[PDB]
Amino acid sequence: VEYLTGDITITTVMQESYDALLDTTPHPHLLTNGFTLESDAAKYTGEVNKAPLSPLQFRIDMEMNKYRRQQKEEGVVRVPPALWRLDTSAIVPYKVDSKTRRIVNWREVKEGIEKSFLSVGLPKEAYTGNEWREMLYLHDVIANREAKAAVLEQQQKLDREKLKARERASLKGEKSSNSASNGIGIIFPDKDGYQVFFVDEASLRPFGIGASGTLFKAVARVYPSPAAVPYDDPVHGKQFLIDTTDETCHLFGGFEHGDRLLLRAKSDEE
Amino acid sequence: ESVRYAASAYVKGRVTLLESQRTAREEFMGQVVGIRDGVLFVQWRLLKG
Amino acid sequence: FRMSGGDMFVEYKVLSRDHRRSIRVEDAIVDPTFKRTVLPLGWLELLRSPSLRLPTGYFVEETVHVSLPNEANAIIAGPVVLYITGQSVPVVLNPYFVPEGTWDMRTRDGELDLRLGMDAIEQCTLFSELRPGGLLYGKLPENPNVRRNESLRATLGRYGMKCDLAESPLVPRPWTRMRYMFIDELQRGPKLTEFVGHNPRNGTPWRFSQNTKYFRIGIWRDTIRRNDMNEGLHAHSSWQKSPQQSVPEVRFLAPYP
Amino acid sequence: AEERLKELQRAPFKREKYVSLIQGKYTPKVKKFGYTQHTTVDDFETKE
Amino acid sequence: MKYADLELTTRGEFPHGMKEPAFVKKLDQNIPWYFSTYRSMYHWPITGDNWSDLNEAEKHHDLHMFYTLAWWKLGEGIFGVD
Amino acid sequence: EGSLEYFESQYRSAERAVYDEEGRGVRNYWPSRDAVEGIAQEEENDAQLLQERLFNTLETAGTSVEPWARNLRLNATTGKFGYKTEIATQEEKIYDD
Amino acid sequence: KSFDAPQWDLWQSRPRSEDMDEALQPFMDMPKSLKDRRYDIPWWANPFGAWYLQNILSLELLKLKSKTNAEKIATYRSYMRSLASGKDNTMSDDDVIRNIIKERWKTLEFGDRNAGYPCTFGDYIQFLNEWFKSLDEEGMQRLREHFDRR
Amino acid sequence: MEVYRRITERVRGALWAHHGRLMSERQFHRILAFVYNNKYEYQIRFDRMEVVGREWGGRVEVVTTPAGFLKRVRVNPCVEDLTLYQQQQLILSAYANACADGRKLMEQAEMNIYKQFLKDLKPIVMGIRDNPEFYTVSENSIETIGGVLQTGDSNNLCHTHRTIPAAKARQPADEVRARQEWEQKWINSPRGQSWALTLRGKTYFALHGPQYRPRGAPGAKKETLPLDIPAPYTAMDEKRLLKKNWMAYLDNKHVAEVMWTRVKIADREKRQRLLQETGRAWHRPINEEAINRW
Repeated sequence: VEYLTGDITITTVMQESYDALLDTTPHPHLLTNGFTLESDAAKYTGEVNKAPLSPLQFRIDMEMNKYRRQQKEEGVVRVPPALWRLDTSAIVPYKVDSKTRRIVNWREVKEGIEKSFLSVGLPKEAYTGNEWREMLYLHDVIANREAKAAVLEQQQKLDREKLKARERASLKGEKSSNSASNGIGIIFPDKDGYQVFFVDEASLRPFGIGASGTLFKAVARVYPSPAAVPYDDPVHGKQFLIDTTDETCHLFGGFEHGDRLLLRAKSDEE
Repeated sequence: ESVRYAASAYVKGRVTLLESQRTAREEFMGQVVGIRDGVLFVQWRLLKG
Repeated sequence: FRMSGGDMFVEYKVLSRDHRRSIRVEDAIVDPTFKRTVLPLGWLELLRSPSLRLPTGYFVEETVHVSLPNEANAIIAGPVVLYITGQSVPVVLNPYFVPEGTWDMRTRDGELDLRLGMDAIEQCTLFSELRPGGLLYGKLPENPNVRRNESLRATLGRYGMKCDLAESPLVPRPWTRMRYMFIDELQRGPKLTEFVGHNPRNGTPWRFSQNTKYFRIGIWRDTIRRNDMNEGLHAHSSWQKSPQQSVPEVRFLAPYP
Repeated sequence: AEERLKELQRAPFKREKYVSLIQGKYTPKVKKFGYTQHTTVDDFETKE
Repeated sequence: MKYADLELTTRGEFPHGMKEPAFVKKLDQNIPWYFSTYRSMYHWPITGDNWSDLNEAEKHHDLHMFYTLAWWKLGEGIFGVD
Repeated sequence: EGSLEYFESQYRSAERAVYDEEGRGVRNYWPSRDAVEGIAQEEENDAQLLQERLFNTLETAGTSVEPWARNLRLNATTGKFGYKTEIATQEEKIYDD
Repeated sequence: KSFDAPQWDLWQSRPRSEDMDEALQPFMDMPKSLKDRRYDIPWWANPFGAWYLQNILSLELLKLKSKTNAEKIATYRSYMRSLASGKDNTMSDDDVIRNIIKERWKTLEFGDRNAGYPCTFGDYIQFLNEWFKSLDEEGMQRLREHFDRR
Repeated sequence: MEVYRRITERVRGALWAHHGRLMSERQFHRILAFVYNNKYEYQIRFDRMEVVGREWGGRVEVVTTPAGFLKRVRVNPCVEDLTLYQQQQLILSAYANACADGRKLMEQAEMNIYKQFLKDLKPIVMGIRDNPEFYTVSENSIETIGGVLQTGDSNNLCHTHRTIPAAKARQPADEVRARQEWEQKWINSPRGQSWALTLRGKTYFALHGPQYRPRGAPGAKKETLPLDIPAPYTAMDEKRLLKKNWMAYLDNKHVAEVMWTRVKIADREKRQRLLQETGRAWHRPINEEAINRW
């Protein structure tokens, strides 16, 4: 709690001492910075020079253990696709300082193993078109999930400021009581987050439905088959079956049907 | 070169080319909510599943 | 505990220390911008039950500036117990009792606009809601230590989270941590509990082994003439003729043997 | 989105045979009732 | 890890705790009453939460448990499948 | 699930192997001794498929493993370790405390 | 010196601190000059760790007796629908597998490995000692549970 | 509690009587536990609402949760002038008519619970009588060491009913699959296409589509085929016990037998009482040869 309050902080001194001891003491599965090579371990290892662990072989055995595990638990294993190959490219071996006979990059090795293991093994042509599409979309959606959260929170501040400003500075006389405080604005969840909607007579009346609480039945004009909509183009001389749906189009970067969209063309034309 | 939304995502252009082809009358039960930039918001009730 | 408008509402029960007097509060904001929870001053006299241990109702009664909500404009009163609906553990506040003039929360009709501060959040399961990923994390006051907009896996990723739970074959899966559970009545029965010493609590459960001075002649006579019964103190030993030896936690009510 | 990305990255695996890597295994493995390993039901489990 | 090829010729016998002891005929004290008459000071199992810097209970239990597991070779062949 | 799928598959195979062995299409209650005690070639083919994908890609990626480790692991999986017994010096054996 | 056979518990009666640096007793008694000559190598380079790797941990190398087609059918129809009087065995290949493993623990014997058997005894307790020191909190918890149960 | 436990014991006992199957104590208690928790849920929700009983005119008002708890009492100053005794009786009678209304509600609720319970028993019960081997003989037919003797009288009066189609099996499962075949046939039709755009259609899809439930929303996310537990074809608790320890086997089969006997005795008592009420049976044994002559 003290950390979240801001009271206790991790300093640079704590951090670097932490790292110091993290290097210089034995790690359970791996060789560590500050492990000393032994000349005579050749009696067993077979070699005098290098470090008695090979991260590549360690990774491989990790894969093997992964399958042995899936077998122990489910009794059966799914055979990997033919396009699947273990990515060894991210693995680097142990480096040793010749003078002091210690391992210099322990962390480079660990990061290597983790980075390789996490990576799925198979390329683009192992996927359906739709699958690759959705995958790309979802990458972009995360990487932007952060910054979009930022922008959204800013605009939220703007909206609330506009609300309390609008209710205070419109009239104080009629807006101090209960009808106008319940009346002037509402905070309600929208597709991206809690937003502020303006409820008013002058604001609502052009739409012909009573107020923020009004229940209603309606009848709307919709495509009989929004899945396939048959547009005829004279220009391209083409028959077009177009799919108007929120999902199918969401996959394309989130653009929906009826979306007003500025695009400047590259060869300025907007 | 560049794509950006005109205004806000929720302000929707009228699609005229597909407009003549909207046929099926479909029914809704809903509740009025509020107004953002002249755009009416609604909450639908009978909802799939 | 329920969600609306982005924040928590919790029902709680305020109580004097002897639990003689009580007040329910239905919807209270859980707000961690309050260092200490605030109540209306009028309740101070409602909650005062003068027991034997506290001759005056409260252990602590003083005046504090209490300008945080909105020179002594309020009163610190302790200790008043607080039971929140979700939690099994009572939380013990020493709240700010505020008069009408200092702060007036009448805010909507019949609604008293009470809220809960970090006084009471520190003591509940509610506290785990304060960590990254929780539902109060948005409402923490801004720090160097707390990043506002980061995705959860981004944050935890910085703290060293790499994969999902037990995803790598090197870490044992969480549910094999406990495989067998020992319940005497459901299996093999109760233990045979003896003692050598003054009481059951003052002695050892162990008898003395065969190597004792006084047991050797006896155990001898018992090895040589096995079939006849033999005098001795060699009976008290852990070792004996029968295949069932006396050592602690013999299950003697077990069907086999 | 994260979990759906995980599903999609593992999606080509789901199209291959099931084969025991112990050859000569036939009888199915028992999954018992109420083990946490096997619970597929999410009643209220949202992303939240 | 930390392996040498070591020859250990003599391990003592099993710690089953039950071994026929050395037999005598005569004893030093011929007075068996001393067995029943002997008292001692009290063994109090606990004082004040039982905190200790040397962690005795945990450490000693584990150390016994280790050579016990060694000698039974982890009890791994003894139980079939019922 | 997936035990059950495999299981059911091999049953289906085994039974359409026994009851009509020649694939004529009609049920035969008097099957040849070769079809009754005979093992499914699909089992062998599945072993060979695992070999072809999983293990082959593992040895392929195990090509660049540094030599002592391959030779040592080979010694392990075979069981033969040339190892010289470390002999405790008389000072580490008899004259040690 | 006392020349009777070695106790494995000696550490409990003597206040020597080099004891608690290692798990099993004969390694507690080991002089520093010898401990220097134990070199750090991969855990399966320890012949007992090798044995453990081959026999217990590697499933993929385990072959089971292949079922005939008749056997496959009788087994299937036994598993799906039970009719009384039947053969009570019908043993799951899971039970079978675990039986083969436990008897692999039965048939494991130590000794000179230039002769038949895989491991020196010293070799075995050496791996054991390296492993017991290596335990985490939940590691030695799993251990003590395993011990209380068996 | 009682009405349930009687039926559950009926099921357990019958399960062992007709086929050699035993129900696990675990299972038997967990059925009942589910009934109990159902009642508990209904209670949880019942306390959020209030029932108002009223005595004379409207001048004595009593507000009480259906469970019989008392929340408010309103009274005319007229009442204040009566007597302490009559005040007490008045309020008490208002409270009574409140408890009455509440108890009417609760009893509908309970009827509902009983229905759900039955629906949950049905795969077991209809599990045991829907097999090609299940049969019963009339209760008035003599039983002798070889087999059961024929009841003589009124050769018209004995009709053997049959629950199973004698030609190839049509199981309840085939019926559910038929139902979703008709659902899809209706939906995919043009008239059904227009119906799915109505309010009726979307009510149907909101209630009975599970497939469209968003991840993490309460309730089943697939449509389930009806449970099949054919009794003679599924070994339940007797095979595990027979492998492990004979003693527990003998004890559990003994329990099932005892329960079955008990149930049968209850049915004989009810039969006897219904026979006495309508006067075909006397109040003490008048026919002792029906007993002593065996």
